[PDB]
Amino acid sequence: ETVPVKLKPGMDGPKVKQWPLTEEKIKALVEICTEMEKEGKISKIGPENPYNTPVFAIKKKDSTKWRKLVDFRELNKRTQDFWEVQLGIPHPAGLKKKKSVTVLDVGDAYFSVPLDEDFRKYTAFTIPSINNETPGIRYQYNVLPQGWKGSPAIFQSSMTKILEPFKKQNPDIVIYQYMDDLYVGSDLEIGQHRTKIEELRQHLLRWGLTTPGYELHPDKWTVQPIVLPEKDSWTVNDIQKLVGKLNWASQIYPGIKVRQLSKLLRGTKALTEVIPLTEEAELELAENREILKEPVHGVYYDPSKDLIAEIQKQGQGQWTYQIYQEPFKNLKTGKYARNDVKQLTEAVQKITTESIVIWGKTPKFKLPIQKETWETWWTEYWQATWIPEWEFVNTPPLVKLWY
Amino acid sequence: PIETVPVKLKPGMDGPKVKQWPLTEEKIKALVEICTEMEKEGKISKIGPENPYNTPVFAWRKLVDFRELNKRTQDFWEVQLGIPHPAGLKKKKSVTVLDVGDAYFSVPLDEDFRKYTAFTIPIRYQYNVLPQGWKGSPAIFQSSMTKILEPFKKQNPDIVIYQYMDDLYVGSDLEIGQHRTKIEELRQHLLRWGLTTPDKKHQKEPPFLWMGYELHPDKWTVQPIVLPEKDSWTVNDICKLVGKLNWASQIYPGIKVRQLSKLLRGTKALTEVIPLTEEAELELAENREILKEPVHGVYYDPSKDLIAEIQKQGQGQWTYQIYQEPFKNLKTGKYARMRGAHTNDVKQLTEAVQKITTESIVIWGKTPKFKLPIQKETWETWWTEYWQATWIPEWEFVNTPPLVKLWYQLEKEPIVGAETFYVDGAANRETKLGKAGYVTNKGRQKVVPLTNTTNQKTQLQAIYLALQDSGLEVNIVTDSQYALGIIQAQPDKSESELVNQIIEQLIKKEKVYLAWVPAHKGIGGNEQVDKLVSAGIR
RNA sequence: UGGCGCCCGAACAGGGACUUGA
Ligand SMILES: CCCCCCCCO[C@@H]1O[C@H](CO)[C@@H](O)[C@H](O)[C@H]1O
Ligand SMILES: [Mg+2]
Repeated sequence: ETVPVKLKPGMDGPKVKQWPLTEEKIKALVEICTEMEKEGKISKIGPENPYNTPVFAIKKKDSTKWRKLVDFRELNKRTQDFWEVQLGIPHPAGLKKKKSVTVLDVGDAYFSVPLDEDFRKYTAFTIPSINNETPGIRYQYNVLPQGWKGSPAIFQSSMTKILEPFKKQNPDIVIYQYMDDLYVGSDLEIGQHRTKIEELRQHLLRWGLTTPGYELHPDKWTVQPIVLPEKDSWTVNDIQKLVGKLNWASQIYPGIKVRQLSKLLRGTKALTEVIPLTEEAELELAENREILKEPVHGVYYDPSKDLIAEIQKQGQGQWTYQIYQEPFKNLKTGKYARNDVKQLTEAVQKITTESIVIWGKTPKFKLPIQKETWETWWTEYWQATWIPEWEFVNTPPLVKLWY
Repeated sequence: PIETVPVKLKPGMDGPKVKQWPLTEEKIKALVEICTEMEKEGKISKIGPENPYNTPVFAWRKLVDFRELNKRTQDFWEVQLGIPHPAGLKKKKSVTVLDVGDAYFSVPLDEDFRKYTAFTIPIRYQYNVLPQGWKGSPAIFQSSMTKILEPFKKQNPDIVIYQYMDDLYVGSDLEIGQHRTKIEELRQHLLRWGLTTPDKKHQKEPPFLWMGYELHPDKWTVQPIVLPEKDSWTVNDICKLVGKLNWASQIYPGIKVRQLSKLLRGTKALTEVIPLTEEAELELAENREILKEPVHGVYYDPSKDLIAEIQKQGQGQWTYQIYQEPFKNLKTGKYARMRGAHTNDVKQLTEAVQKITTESIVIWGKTPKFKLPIQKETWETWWTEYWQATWIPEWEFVNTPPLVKLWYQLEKEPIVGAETFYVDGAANRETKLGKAGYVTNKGRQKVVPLTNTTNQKTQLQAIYLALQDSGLEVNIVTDSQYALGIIQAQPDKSESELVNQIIEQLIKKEKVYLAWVPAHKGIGGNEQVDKLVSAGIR
């Protein structure tokens, strides 16, 4: 039998409007949805279904075939209770300590489990049409949809049975699926890790489960600490830029002081005037430098609170990001190095993958991009089977001074 | 024989009970005759005792009102929020338009939901078909007609059918005779489901006066836009004019609407005569000259490539033409939106490009090739030096006079041998007056009293004062993140006169370095200028 | 009486930058 699913009390299913899609994406969606309907995975619905979740088409990594990407973010929010409390998937704290972490895709196995009859209504999506020529094609899921956070919650009972022989045969390999992927971490040589991943793929194929950003190395992940300029000659402009940077950083590191550095900017001086740092000023600068290299002390992950990711466009293809739950409490600060939209999409996907590997939870992204440009072009470079919750903000001019 | 859509009331709710409107003497006879006619047609049935509901009906036709029932019924998901654009229609050799007589009345209504549509007159009738004006009638009719057309659409891939509210746009690349045969086949198929359509000598020929457009066999346009040539202009007249020439802007190029819309700022009465500004009069004359000659659009050709060319016409105004062959453009348009209080030409061009991209994807499902009046070097500089993830798709430079460029750039490092200006501004919230001033490493000072000003305005005034009082090269040090961000955005035009003065003075300056220092940290000259402008405010 | 496109106005919420007082 199916697993009954109920939305949060007093809350109604998603009614998110479908973003316009291109002709090729619409054709790909039409063909794949016709195939799915023939296979019974989805069914056509009438107008009596007020719920809708936007559906996009993407091309997965190293693949030319199109893939459907239903944006179940609203449905995920509305099933939060169900899929987090009563069928939650524990996150292994040792996945981030593994030399290699490969990311398999196992969402095709969800289509073997029927969806709750009373919940299929909310898993409703529309394929748009060009120029509103014809009404959008409305579909509805008859099986556990990909991208819904309750699909892994319902399928984990089967997944544990599938993986039990594998895990017993080698208990040193950490497996963890978040929504549709299967993060497999091990401390083996990349050749041996690939061999064991092939063995796991054969194991999944034996148990019916199918499987085709992909290989991760959380062992070689380091934070991007704040670095002060290292100059032999200091100008008034340089010293006051340093003082501003340290004053901002003091909101993060209580031990940062600017007293002796600010004591150098005593009078009204030219920005190009060269000021030789005093003994006290040099010592305090050294102390600030030593305080800054180490990570902040007292910042701990709170599973109750949502993760927030801020990204700054540093220019020249370089991006800096910070992951935090409270302001000035960065859990992780890093840098992404390579088209601004493509680079931002790649940065967002990498940051989300790191967040999944570390805390098993995607963050909320404050994207330094105009909202229309992102909603227009993000699907042109997206390759993940999941979609993180994002908002669009205007990066302060002085916050781009993370490097 | 059309399969009905299962509909139900909202959870924990029952059909409305609304008394009849005040009409029982004159329109009563017409309503009774209409009800009897519908009952004979079978679309209306009589149920008196077992239908404890009612709706407010008021007529001649019978415009039954379902305002209460609309909010008592489970919501639907309408998809045709917009309307098809003629530019998006495919150029078909032969086109026929079929109107569906009695569109809703041919679609039955759910048996369980029939009672809730009680129809009582001073008798108790109930709808057997989709009621007019009901919230669920449009979606249900659209779904039923899609289901009906699916067997025909699949069996006739060549025939393209666009369904509007009650109109069938049937296009085919077949010869006139074959197209007529297919149209008769479609009419018979619809009649098999009870949807009656006109015959050969009942069909409407082109042009098709549809939704403000004039659809011709091989071109499209709008109905003639006869603007009112009057002397006085009320806010109602200005709104009507703006709407009329906004409709024309999609085909007529060069249409400007900024001064006319600006005339609608602060207006309260719908009849207040407006003193049409000289700029507004000139813009209206330009629009009249544009509208003097007819302009027609062409239909979409998927075999050709979709080109979009944008032109800058000043005052933050952009016009674009989307075409596939030169001098024959599918549709035109304008982008005059001012996103944010401050902007420059490059950001506005990026916003216009994004708007055109979304518009084209909506109409044609594909982004167009962009022909922009901006040099590749200018765009490279902007988007490399800009803090946003701005990006425009494949575009080509067009050497038109009004080229898009950046009128000034801020130095990345302090200017050697220039003068440093430490600018600050303090505003008294209570009195609303403040001060702005500057101090210089050379030893100069100046404080200019302000009035009816805020802290941000005082900071901007201080920066403007420093720019005025400095040579061609100036280092300006400010403690205001607000002004720093505004200036670093490199705006070209602004909604604030002070910011426009700052912009023009920056354009005058050959080199301008703008530094930021935290306030109240005792940083050299910042504290001095704060003490200067803090006497009357702090 | 309802939807769509545009414009004005208001209240909400939040995402930020500042002034003063306690
Ligand atoms: C684009 C999808 C709909 C196109 C067909 C619209 C119906 C045809 O247009 C019709 O033209 C007539 C005069 O010719 C007018 O009297 C009607 O009001 C109008 O509906
Ligand atoms: Mg100040």
